[PDB]
Amino acid sequence: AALKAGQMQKLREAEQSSKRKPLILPAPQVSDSELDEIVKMGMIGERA
Amino acid sequence: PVLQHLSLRNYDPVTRGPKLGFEAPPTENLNTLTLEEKAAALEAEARRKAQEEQEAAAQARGLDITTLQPKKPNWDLKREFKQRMAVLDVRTENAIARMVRERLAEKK
Amino acid sequence: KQEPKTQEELEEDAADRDRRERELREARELAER
Amino acid sequence: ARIIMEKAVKVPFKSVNELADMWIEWAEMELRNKNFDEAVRIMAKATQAPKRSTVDYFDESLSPQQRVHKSWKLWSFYVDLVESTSSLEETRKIYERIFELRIATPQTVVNYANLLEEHHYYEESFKIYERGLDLFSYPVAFELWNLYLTKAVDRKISIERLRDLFEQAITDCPPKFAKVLYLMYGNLEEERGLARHAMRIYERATRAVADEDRADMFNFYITKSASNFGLASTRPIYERAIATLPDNEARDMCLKFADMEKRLGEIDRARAIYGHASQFCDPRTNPEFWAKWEQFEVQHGNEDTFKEMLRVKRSVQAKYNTDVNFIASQALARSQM
Amino acid sequence: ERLFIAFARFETRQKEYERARAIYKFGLDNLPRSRSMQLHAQYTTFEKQFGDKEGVEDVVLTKRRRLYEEQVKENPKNYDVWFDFARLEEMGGDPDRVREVYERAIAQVPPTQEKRHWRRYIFLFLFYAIWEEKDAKNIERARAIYDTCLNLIPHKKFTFAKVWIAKAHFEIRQGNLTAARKTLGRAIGMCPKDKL
Repeated sequence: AALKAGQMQKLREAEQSSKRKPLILPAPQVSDSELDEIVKMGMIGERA
Repeated sequence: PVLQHLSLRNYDPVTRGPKLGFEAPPTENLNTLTLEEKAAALEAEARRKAQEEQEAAAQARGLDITTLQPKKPNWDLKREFKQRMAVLDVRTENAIARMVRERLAEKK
Repeated sequence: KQEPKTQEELEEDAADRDRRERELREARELAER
Repeated sequence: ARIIMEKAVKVPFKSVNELADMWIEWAEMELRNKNFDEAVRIMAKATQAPKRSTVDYFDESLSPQQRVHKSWKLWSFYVDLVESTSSLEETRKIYERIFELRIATPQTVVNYANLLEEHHYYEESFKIYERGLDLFSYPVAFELWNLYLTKAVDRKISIERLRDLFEQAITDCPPKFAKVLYLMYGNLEEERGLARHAMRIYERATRAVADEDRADMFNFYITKSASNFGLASTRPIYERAIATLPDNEARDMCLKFADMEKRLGEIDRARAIYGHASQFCDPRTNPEFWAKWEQFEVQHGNEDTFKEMLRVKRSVQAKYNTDVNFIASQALARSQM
Repeated sequence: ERLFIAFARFETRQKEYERARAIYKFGLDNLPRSRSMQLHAQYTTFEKQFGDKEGVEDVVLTKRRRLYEEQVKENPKNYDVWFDFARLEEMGGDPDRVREVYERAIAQVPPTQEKRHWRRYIFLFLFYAIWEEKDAKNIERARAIYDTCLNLIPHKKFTFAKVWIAKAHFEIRQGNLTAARKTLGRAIGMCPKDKL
């Protein structure tokens, strides 16, 4: 029973590499230009 | 005479045969740091550094300005710039030095 | 304790030292000629 | 005595090690009586074979008088005697005879270069390391690569030479050495090169490492990208790691990605990340992830998102009601007790 | 190429080293570049395995130059690869090759008006000018390169104070204090910067 289930879980793992719906990440509400704006404002503050 | 007329690098006189690298590897005789135990050092360094940032994030309320951008981009290009400056600023300060000398020559 | 930062010169490869010695010997031979 | 032991050399003993013992005690008799050059001549007479000798050492059908030049005992004691007595040129000649005879060992290659390094011939030591690398295929050749790359970064040769040297080393490596090899090529690109170079090398290192240590390689890549650039640069590493990794490691990477997005504050993206993780997680086999999602929802969420998380939990739990997944669930349930 | 590979490795196995060098060189001469990459790689292995320092450096330089050219043809926007190829040419010691590589990198202008792309292009221009001044010793060429960089700099959009500082340092090294003051005044009028 253990070996038969080992074969079954090998087939399940073979299925596991193809059923992956890809991670459609949402667009962030902030873009990297504003991130750089935050970086240089914080740099100005810490330099002051 | 054997231990002063044999270099003891390839012959093992106790077994009346050659040295066994299986028994005695040359990896323990280096005065430097071999390539296997380094990168284990790098993995350990990254590991305890990473637990340091996760505990710093746990103890803090949120992001600081030095944890999302620890250093400004194109920093290594600037590192190359100052390693050229290591002689460029040397003869630049020699330049400003001797122009100080003639400027002091006309002001006197 | 601070380690003693002695002027550890880069140990030149003996091929380079032999090249310098050969150049010096060639210069001496040219001067003799 | 020399006459009768010359006759002993003429005796065809049963074992080649016996005639080896004859030759080594001949040189030993000579070195006790302060005849080192004579001993060198004696064992030069011992291993007299042409440049094209290929006889089998273990072939118990030829006389041991001829299949003794390929005995490692004579050659080892001989080259120690030459090293302790003669100059560097003769020892280099004798090692060259070793490498021609095709009986050399990785230990012998390391001994060649250590002899050169004691005499400060570093470039020829590099030459004999990579000659040994040419002779030995690769699961043998990892040790030579360790010593050679360590000494090459010790001497600090030209940067393009080191780049081509690691590209030679990485070429056909097993993953189990690829981890160390890529770790130092990225390390050297950080130390004496450019940062984006080291980033792309860590990327293809994640691409070309073993399955068991791929997750730790993405961990090193993530930590180095965070220490190097912004976390916005670390996002594409994260969704690539979700795309390529197996389910458990993808779960761990997805949880860390959700943690980073919650740290940045864009919890809508973190909620989508948690939804994807819930799509490839089982409630009755992985309860800690659902507990973490509920914790994230009670810190950041509402009753509508909580109802959505109940709906997704019920749908996923209904989806995984297959026979094999029930078998796995009961197996782990009775395994933890 | 595998015929030349096996023949050269055989003559290596017979320890006729110069003959193997002859096979390798003849193969690298009378073959196309697209069908000798394996031959070139085995030549580099043989040369830095058995040759001298100058030959090993030459073979590694040829292989690295070919690889960098292939990478540049694959993606001309990789300014890091262009900088590495320029550094390899500078270490090689060929001034014509260095000038050609600098001109080829200068021709690849940055299309986007981003600060990072402009910074990378300005850093490449500064490195090329520093290589021209330190090695080629052509002060007029360095001044022309600085003038071209200043003309190509979109000062109405983003100003690079480092380029102006480098031009002022080069003028101070050249002794033209009045020209340096005029350049500093023009830069301040175009864009006054706190670092400047």
